[PDB]
Amino acid sequence: AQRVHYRRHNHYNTKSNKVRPVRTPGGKLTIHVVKKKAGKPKCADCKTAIQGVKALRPADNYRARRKNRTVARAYGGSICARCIRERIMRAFLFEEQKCVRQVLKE
Amino acid sequence: PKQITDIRKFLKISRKPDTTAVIIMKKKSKTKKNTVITKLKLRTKKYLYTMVFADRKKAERIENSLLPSLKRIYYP
Amino acid sequence: GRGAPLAKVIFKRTEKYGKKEELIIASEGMFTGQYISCGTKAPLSVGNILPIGKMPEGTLICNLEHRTGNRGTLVKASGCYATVVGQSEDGKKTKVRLPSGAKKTIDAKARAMVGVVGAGGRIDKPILKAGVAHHKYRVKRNCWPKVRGVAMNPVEHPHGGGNHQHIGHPSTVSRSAPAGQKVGLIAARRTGLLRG
Amino acid sequence: SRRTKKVGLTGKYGTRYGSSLRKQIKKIELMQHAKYLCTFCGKTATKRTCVGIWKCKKCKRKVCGGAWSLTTPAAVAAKSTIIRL
Amino acid sequence: YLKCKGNQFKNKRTLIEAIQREKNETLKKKAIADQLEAKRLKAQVLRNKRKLKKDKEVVA
RNA sequence: UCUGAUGGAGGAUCGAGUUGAUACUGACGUGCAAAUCGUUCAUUUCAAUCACGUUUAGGGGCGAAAGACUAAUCGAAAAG
RNA sequence: GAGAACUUUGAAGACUGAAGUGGAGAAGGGUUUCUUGUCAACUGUGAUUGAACAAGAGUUAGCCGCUCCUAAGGGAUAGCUGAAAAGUGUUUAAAGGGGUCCCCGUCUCAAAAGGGAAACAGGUUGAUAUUCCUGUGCCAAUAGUAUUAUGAGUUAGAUGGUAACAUAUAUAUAAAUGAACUCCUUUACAUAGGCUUUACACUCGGGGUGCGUUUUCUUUGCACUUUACCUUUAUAACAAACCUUGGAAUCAAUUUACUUGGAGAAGAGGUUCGUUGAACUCAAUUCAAAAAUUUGUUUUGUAGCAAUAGUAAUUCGUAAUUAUCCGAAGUGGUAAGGACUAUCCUUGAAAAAAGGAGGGAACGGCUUUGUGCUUUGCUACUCUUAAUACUUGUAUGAGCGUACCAACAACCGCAUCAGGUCUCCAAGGUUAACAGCCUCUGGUUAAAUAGAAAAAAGUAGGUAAGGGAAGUCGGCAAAAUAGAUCCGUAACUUCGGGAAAAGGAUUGGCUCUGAGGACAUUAAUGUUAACUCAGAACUGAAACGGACAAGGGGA
RNA sequence: UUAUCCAUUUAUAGGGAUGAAUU
Ligand SMILES: [Mg+2]
Ligand SMILES: [Mg+2]
Ligand SMILES: [Mg+2]
Ligand SMILES: [Mg+2]
Ligand SMILES: [Mg+2]
Ligand SMILES: [Mg+2]
Ligand SMILES: [Mg+2]
Ligand SMILES: [Mg+2]
Ligand SMILES: [Mg+2]
Ligand SMILES: [Mg+2]
Ligand SMILES: [Mg+2]
Ligand SMILES: [Mg+2]
Ligand SMILES: [Mg+2]
Ligand SMILES: [Mg+2]
Ligand SMILES: [Mg+2]
Ligand SMILES: [Mg+2]
Ligand SMILES: [Mg+2]
Ligand SMILES: [Mg+2]
Ligand SMILES: [Mg+2]
Ligand SMILES: [Mg+2]
Ligand SMILES: [Mg+2]
Ligand SMILES: [Mg+2]
Ligand SMILES: [Mg+2]
Ligand SMILES: [Mg+2]
Ligand SMILES: [Mg+2]
Ligand SMILES: [Mg+2]
Ligand SMILES: [Mg+2]
Ligand SMILES: [Mg+2]
Ligand SMILES: [Mg+2]
Ligand SMILES: [Mg+2]
Ligand SMILES: [Mg+2]
Ligand SMILES: [Mg+2]
Ligand SMILES: [Mg+2]
Ligand SMILES: [Mg+2]
Ligand SMILES: [Mg+2]
Ligand SMILES: [Mg+2]
Ligand SMILES: [Mg+2]
Ligand SMILES: [Zn+2]
Ligand SMILES: [Zn+2]
Repeated sequence: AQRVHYRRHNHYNTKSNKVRPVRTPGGKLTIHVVKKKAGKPKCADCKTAIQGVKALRPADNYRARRKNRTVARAYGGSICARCIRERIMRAFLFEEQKCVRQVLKE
Repeated sequence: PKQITDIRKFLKISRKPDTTAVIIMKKKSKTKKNTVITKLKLRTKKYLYTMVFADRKKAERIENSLLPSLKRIYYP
Repeated sequence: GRGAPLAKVIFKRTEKYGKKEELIIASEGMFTGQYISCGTKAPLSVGNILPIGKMPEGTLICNLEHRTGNRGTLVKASGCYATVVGQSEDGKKTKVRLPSGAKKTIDAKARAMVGVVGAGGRIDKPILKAGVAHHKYRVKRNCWPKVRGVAMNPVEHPHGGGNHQHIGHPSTVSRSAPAGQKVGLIAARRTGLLRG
Repeated sequence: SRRTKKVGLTGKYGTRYGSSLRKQIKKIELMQHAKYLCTFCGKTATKRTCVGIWKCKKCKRKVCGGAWSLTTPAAVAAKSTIIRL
Repeated sequence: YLKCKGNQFKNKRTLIEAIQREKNETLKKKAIADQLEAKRLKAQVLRNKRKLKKDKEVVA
């Protein structure tokens, strides 16, 4: 079988220097360096993954499309939908209770 | 490179100010005989554009009506 | 390094638009999503922070200041608490009982938390392995293991030397001895098994 | 079948350390690895995550508690005292 | 499902035989219980029609 | 309380690499070598093992402790 | 060649045996590299050889690295101490800055394995190559003015879906206003265990081409039959999470293990991320029906890159032409991802940098009395990407490394020393096995010497009748045992062990019998695999873990 | 209480009665 060697400067097996062999048209095996995964963006309240956005390293995030980084609601791609529902209910119902308490002063 | 499957879009690209060459490739099919498959390729600044023609007659028409200032290159 | 847990608590800025962060030793019973109140008029409840002069007798407290405005020094290790044991006639002074059993009088305007320090009772598990103690002090400081002075040469220790591994000396030394000499039992009022 | 007569959970320790130390370890670790009722949501799904932190697998609240159990008696007594007032 | 998780059947053929036997028996029990229930229900109409036949005469 | 399966704990057990050095008191002892060679031994999920970087300087440092180690030099280094 | 055991060529016989004297790097060395010449000394025997001696050559980058960020830490500034030399480092600095008039808040160095804009394939030299050549791509930056084109909005800022969410395809998905201030996310993280998917690797059978054996046999043995980055690559498939409808005990769903539900389960129908990168008739092609969205098949294409390159063949001439490059499976070595379970008096970095949101400052233009606020018309103006022209200092891509060795004679050990010295790749048979033994690709046949003879004595080994520790301080040394399957195992005990206790039987080859799945026509028929396990007959100089590998036991 | 010593902070209101908060 054919054996391979590192083509780039790093010769150690770190997490940023992962490898994948590949077959070429000239008939030989060669090495190619693999990009690291990227964590998923997360909700600001319950720390759960936000639906509708891509997980990209910030270099690839910088040059990505505009619609791939956001959602169309009151808090977009920063707070999930369950949390927004509960926030709206809290706001309206607590204002109603405060206003009920205000009148009863007399 | 990119592929095009709309003839009108292909002819629109050919007339633009920075299209400088066409490639013509002729090649027998792998199934049978008398099957001159042809691809036509436009060299613009950014990409090659390739259109595939199964019909030698329609293809042969296409580059006849192609504007004279494009250099022509014959690979086969 | 520490055995007791920490609560991360967020207050709202009052001089300006913004938020601020605090780190506080957590008392047993606190939970995420709880509101605690700090001030001279806050209600008496577990986790609130109050001046010690507004607490009745018998209240269990932790995270106490021995001087006002000190930001807290006294009762801090896991499972520890103090007791309010006396309020002065004219205010200005409060008497407490400390975990070691000592009694102290404090300024009556000093602050403390109601309740006991969490994660208490962790010295009831036998350690049982040298590796467990290796992992315990690995994150504290370099103080483990310990060679005993009777197993050295005389150059390194007052106990060192000899043909039979003994001390040869009274092992209770005085409070005034110099630094290289205070090595056995320091200023011992008494030795032997305690019987009361 | 029943695989062990006496030692139960401490059979991972083999024959080391002496029998009485293994007995105390068994008593402590029976409490350490159990499940506790979450008073907030009703399910019995609270388990220890670190030496003082307890967490509910369903509703995901975190409660500060004891070292080997969720409550120690000394805190319960003081809470009852305050609530009585 | 719980039977198979407990190591009762070492083979596919044995499982098929066992489920067939159980199916026949649980069909037979239904076929006896349903007919008893129906026959028992029928005699409730005579008992509840002779009541009105008597009461249309004496009770008034 | 007993029987069968499932499951994968532990400073658990053999063992090649790696890290070491029990015996022959083997060879060599004008050596291949100012500590090597052969066979035989101990150790491998943990108080594990390596590499770079960095801190501690001589009556001082560092030591799971042998007066050990600190550039073939240590019951007090080396240069003048 | 004056002169060949140790220079070169051909033929033999052999070794390394992927844990290699095979490939590629770091520390260290510094021209040892290449071509030519060549022998005074050296190359512990010879030497025409050489890492020796002499002359001349050879190292090419926007994409590989440094250079940037911060870490354990180092040096400094204010102040303080000291005769100074020095020690320490906000211990009450009127410092450091950034934001356009305000607020924040010391400076600097320290990683060629941590963080981090961007590249691939083929060819080429005596000596360099992801750097040169050919072709195809990507990333970052690019003043002001004016014109011309690309799209969008308003007659002051666009829409669709019940919802989870979706929408700009212009050569190119570039534009969906948004100030002060504020809040989050990525960068960004331990260990153990099994389950699963996909690429690389290995193997079995068809088709083509070339080669080999051929006294006998052989529809036969070997070789080739290839396809990179990039196009948000489109689309398929799958583990998860969420939405609509629905309304659960005779509890259901479901994993190897598990896990989950009136805080809304099963069933039915949808949305998204991740993996992967032409899968799926995927795209064009209507033969005819359904539209002012359908059938077998229209037939093409290795989806573009792409055959024009690479490989194996047959050619004709002193650069020339042709034909192949395609059909179905299995095994589980290596790497990465996924959803999970469990452990800790152990809970397993930071910064540069990038993104999302809350809030609502300001604002339709061109000249139109005055002193930025007072008077008349048009309801073209506001963004966005590309190109051109002029004014501007000369309006793309800095500087440094790159040859070779890496021990086998290029490093350290006084040396061309059996020593020491960090990382990645890893074939076939036997087998539990990356062990031992034999082999293919690649590498070698060399060691400060050779020929003959063959006694004492030595060193590294192999046997020995009868006895069996009588030898010796002492069973020192050596023998005996050992793999796997099936039986059987005491005292004692902290009940976990002791335990492979002790002990007994079996094992080759050949010919057969039985057991364990998947799929499609309907219980009946048909196709189709992988590897283990259990029995029987026969057979041989009674042998069979046949070599290798591999516990002596007890009181 | 003014010398002297200690502590806290961005030296940020003179004493008594688990939504959001800024122009
Ligand atoms: Mg989106
Ligand atoms: Mg000693
Ligand atoms: Mg002394
Ligand atoms: Mg003693
Ligand atoms: Mg004495
Ligand atoms: Mg072990
Ligand atoms: Mg000797
Ligand atoms: Mg040795
Ligand atoms: Mg001694
Ligand atoms: Mg020689
Ligand atoms: Mg060999
Ligand atoms: Mg060998
Ligand atoms: Mg081997
Ligand atoms: Mg040379
Ligand atoms: Mg030469
Ligand atoms: Mg010589
Ligand atoms: Mg020279
Ligand atoms: Mg350069
Ligand atoms: Mg680079
Ligand atoms: Mg630092
Ligand atoms: Mg730096
Ligand atoms: Mg790096
Ligand atoms: Mg070279
Ligand atoms: Mg190169
Ligand atoms: Mg392709
Ligand atoms: Mg090189
Ligand atoms: Mg030297
Ligand atoms: Mg030598
Ligand atoms: Mg050497
Ligand atoms: Mg001999
Ligand atoms: Mg013999
Ligand atoms: Mg004999
Ligand atoms: Mg004797
Ligand atoms: Mg004798
Ligand atoms: Mg003796
Ligand atoms: Mg022996
Ligand atoms: Mg025994
Ligand atoms: Zn949320
Ligand atoms: Zn709960």
